[PDB]
Amino acid sequence: LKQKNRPNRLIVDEAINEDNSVVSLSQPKMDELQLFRGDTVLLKGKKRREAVCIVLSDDTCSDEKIRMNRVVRNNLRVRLGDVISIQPCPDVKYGKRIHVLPIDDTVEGITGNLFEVYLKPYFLEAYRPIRKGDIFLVHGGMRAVEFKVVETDPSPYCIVAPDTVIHCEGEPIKREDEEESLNEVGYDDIGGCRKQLAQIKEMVELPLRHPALFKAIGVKPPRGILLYGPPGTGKTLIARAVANETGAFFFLINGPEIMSKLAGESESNLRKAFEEAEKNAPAIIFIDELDAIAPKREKTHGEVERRIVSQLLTLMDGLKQRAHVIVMAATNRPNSIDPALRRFGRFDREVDIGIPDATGRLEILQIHTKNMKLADDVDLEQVANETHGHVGADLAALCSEAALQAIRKKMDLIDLEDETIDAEVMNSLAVTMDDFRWALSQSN
Amino acid sequence: TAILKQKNRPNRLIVDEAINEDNSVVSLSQPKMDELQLFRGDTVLLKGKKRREAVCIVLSDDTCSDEKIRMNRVVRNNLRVRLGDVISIQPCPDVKYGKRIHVLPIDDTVEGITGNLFEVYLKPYFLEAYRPIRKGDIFLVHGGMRAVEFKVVETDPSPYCIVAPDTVIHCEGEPIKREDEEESLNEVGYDDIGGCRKQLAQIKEMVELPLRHPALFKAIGVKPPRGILLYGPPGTGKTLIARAVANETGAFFFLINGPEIMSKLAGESESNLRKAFEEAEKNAPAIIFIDELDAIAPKREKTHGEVERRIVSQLLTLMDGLKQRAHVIVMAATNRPNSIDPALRRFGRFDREVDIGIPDATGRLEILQIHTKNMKLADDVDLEQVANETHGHVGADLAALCSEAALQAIRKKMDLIDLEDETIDAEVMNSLAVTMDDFRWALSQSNPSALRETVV
Ligand SMILES: Nc1ncnc2c1ncn2[C@@H]1O[C@H](COP(=O)(O)OP(=O)(O)OP(O)(O)=S)[C@@H](O)[C@H]1O
Ligand SMILES: Nc1ncnc2c1ncn2[C@@H]1O[C@H](COP(=O)(O)OP(=O)(O)OP(O)(O)=S)[C@@H](O)[C@H]1O
Ligand SMILES: [Mg+2]
Ligand SMILES: [Mg+2]
Repeated sequence: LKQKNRPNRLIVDEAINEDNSVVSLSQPKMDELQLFRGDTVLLKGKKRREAVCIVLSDDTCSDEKIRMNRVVRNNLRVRLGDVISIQPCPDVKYGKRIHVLPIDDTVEGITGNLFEVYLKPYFLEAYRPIRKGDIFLVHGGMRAVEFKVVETDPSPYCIVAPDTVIHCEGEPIKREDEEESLNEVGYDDIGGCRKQLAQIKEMVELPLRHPALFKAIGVKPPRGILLYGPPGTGKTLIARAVANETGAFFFLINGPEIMSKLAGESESNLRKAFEEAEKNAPAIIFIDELDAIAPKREKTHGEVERRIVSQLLTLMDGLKQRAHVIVMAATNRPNSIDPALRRFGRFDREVDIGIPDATGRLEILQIHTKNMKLADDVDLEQVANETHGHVGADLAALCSEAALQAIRKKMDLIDLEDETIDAEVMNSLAVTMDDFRWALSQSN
Repeated sequence: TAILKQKNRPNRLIVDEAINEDNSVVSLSQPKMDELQLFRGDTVLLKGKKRREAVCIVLSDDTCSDEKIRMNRVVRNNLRVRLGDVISIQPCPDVKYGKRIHVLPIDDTVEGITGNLFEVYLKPYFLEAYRPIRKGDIFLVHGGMRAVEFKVVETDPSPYCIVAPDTVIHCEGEPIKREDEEESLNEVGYDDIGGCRKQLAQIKEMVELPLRHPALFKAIGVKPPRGILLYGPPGTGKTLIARAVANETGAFFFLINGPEIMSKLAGESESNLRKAFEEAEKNAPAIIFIDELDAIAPKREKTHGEVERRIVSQLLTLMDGLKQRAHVIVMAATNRPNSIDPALRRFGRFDREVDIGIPDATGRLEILQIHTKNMKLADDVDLEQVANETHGHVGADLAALCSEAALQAIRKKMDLIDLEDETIDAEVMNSLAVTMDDFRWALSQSNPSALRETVV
């Protein structure tokens, strides 16, 4: 399952100084996709991100490419070189009302009126298409303020007409809250697991997306997929990626969380989870750390704990064949799970999330340093070759330790008591190959 | 002995085709109608598989053989029978004019523009026709340039009536899901169990026969055993048999799931058990099936909980509480028979056993035919050769093998399928078939290959 060439799949190309509402295509491409000048289009990027734009022709734009500015790439969670999908969006209505909020670090200090100084001049007679979850930057006077679209009516996208009511009242959105959102886990955040991600897409995503395919040939797909492997191999990471990437409804069940609940409450929450997924099908239930709620019925010295395992088995069996629900699970102790849960029609398929090789280790090292300030002498392939037996969690800690050693090297220019860290200390900070070699030497 | 085989009776006929025939009409030969005292236009009751019924009008037919009954696809579909199957026919004189009927469309036949369902479809279909209909009937109607499938949801009188001019036809409500009816159509019957001919006979003689004909046992002066335990290794079709019995039996059927009872609160587990036996008693003749008995009734030694011992005591009291006039038979299943409390296996409790074991080559072929009947097979697929290469496999292993062959066939087309597409390419869909190569691949992928060693 690799990405297929389709006429509406295009490579993200730059458009410096371009308006936030505009994407550019070549004329022959627009002709092919039956797209006309001014048409409203729907763009799809990574981690289920969407953007609504106006399409314009461009003779400097290659057929296979789409030009878009930084703000739009940021909304689609894509980089230059990435592939997006484009489709016509004819059903977009004039907005009745929209609610936007400023990002807190762009509104620090003197303000004036956000609507009058920023939003009114930005939207004025422009008829901008916008989507809930859009981030956009506006210049007003001598200042820049970043806004988030929090709600639209109609939802989740509309055109901001002259009659659209623009709301900007409320407590500003925290930069840190949106940073966590921007850097939510995607499939690109999982390294050294290419074959496993393919197994998961074919056993989980494919039957939920295309149940016609399986009915056609006359096969019922397996409904229980167990990910197994040693600690820190990225089982929970994969759960998070699936959560953020899937077209289906996703309900996470945390083993320890259910087991922390009162007697009766543990079983109740389990029932509530399966009910919610059924109602919202197609759906994925992920039961993380399955061994916590479902150990061998021998290794249980409590009535409630045996009761909980019975509850899960009944819920698995209770998933009638028309429910369009797939249950995923993860464990670092697969031999410790009750054998009854691994029977036909339950968790009958398995995915080994194991120890990565040298190439996989390099993938993980690239992922965890992508937002890290690296010096030019840093050779990550050489780091990859020196970390045999390491899993993804060991490699994350190694990168962290190199970084902390880099900070430790400047504690003779840093005073803890200071209100502010010295600017040159801040701007010069980089992790060296020496910091990595030190981290490699410090060890498990 | 598998001696309970289907007997030749005058009203038992072989299902034969009637292309272009009306949904309300069945055809018999004249001598057959004479024999059964059936006249032209008489209303008849047809009985098929899985307790399915159909009410039709009978007409004579000189092209129809004496031993056969002609019926169209819609009627066969309602009786859950194929060409070649046997059905029973009987006069149905007590059928009254309906006061009201409620029908609902199937959702994939009503996608898009509609008009008026009653006016365009149902009124012209029923108009002056005096059609007999039964609750649970599925029928197709042509109206304008379109076809819409309907389900009879309720009749008054229930469960069948004649749709007269004065019968009120209701078609309001949310359309019935095709998937939901597909689940119903393919509910488990005895034909869905392969490699268990002798065991199905044991079950019919120990369960069905005493519930159906308690006079037979009273006459000879014998009390039939009331506790039947099915045992055998994982995936041999014990739960499958429970489902088949549930759908085939003339008795009331109450399922008790072991794990389900054990998932309940203290006190609630025992309460549900009492409720199950009470419900079956009230609705006798009845079958109680306790699936996975070992879950609720392990050896009173292997219990480190007061409630779990309490639950076993509860079951024993309920078994003993079944007085000899209750006309209730308790079936159970387990893959751990040695792990059940010995007290439950005493006289007058679970004192009879049925070994649901490992099938032989011929049994395996039966299972392979059942699980591929709704599967698109290429012509090179030799299921007998598959049967001969799956020694040590049980029914569950054969189901997984068939699934894996099909999934491999889909996997072979992932270079023509994009995950992100809204629709799968039509020619990819229409050409999809499972090959003998897909099966050979599946046979090589294995706890098949690792399983042929085991049972020699
Ligand atoms: N394949 C991977 N690619 C990139 N980072 C990884 C990978 N595996 C682990 N990591 C990093 O290590 C962290 C911890 O990994 P988790 O996914 O929580 O481990 P896990 O496999 O769920 O371990 P258990 O069994 O819960 S102790 C992740 O948040 C990642 O930052
Ligand atoms: N004798 C059989 N004939 C046809 N299909 C079978 C047979 N046995 C098993 N199967 C298939 O395998 C599936 C699982 O069988 P079950 O009846 O659930 O197994 P079981 O004997 O109840 O296993 P345990 O003991 O609960 S683990 C069924 O739904 C069928 O699809
Ligand atoms: Mg984890
Ligand atoms: Mg079973």
